[PDB]
Amino acid sequence: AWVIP
Amino acid sequence: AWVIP
Amino acid sequence: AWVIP
Amino acid sequence: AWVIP
Amino acid sequence: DSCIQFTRHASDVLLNLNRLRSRDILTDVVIVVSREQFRAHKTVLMACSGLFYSIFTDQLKCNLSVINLDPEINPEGFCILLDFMYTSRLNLREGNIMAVMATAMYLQMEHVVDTCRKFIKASE
Amino acid sequence: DSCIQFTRHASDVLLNLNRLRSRDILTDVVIVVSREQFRAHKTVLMACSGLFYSIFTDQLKCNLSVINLDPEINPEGFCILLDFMYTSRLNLREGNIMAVMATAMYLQMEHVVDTCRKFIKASE
Repeated sequence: AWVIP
Repeated sequence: AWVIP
Repeated sequence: AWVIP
Repeated sequence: AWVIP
Repeated sequence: DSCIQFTRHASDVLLNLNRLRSRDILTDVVIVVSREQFRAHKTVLMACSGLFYSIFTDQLKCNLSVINLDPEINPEGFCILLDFMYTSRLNLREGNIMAVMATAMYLQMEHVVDTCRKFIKASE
Repeated sequence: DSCIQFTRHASDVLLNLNRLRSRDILTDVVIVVSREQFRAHKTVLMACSGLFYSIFTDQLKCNLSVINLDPEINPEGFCILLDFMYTSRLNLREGNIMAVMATAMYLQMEHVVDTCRKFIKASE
């Protein structure tokens, strides 16, 4: 996997 | 990715 | 390194 | 540990 | 550019965040899963889960100190995923894979859903 | 035991924490260094620095939203160390090593002090 915007 | 720690 | 107690 | 990224 | 990197930094940070959670230091949210409570840090939850990222970027939900999850969510499934968030290790077993997968789908943790699908397909 | 590990987990968590800092999401402290302000997350500071760990485990200082550092501290030195806390990369150069080392000694980040001493001794 999870990558934040 | 997935590995054996 | 830094490791918390 | 320290390495070249 | 001229940067050097401390290899163990990110894992040391994660281990220290888990020690803070374990000692209840600066935890700022209680996650309730079918009457069981789990204390955590909102920033760590946001950094691991698409669902928690959407909850804590909401202008109203960001202020809540208690978040209730769907009561059909398995607390052992949640606990396995919370332990993964704080340590990088996923205790995935034959007896919990279906619950872990359903919980990871709910929490929007695609990398966990992906490994669950691979382990299920290898068994079939 | 039967755990699997997601290799990139800790670095993905760190990258996401840095994106939260960059977007000013859930930052809960302002560090003031000779009239310059740096927003951050207390949990990340505690997880990297012995000084911040001692400040935010204090029953009174844990409640402060503003922490002033000694005005002789170099803000570029502090910024390099804050960037290291959030990314694992230390922008160590000939022009900043003395300031970075003094700041790391103050922040109680022994691994950074150690690499600074090694780079200085290699130059002498």
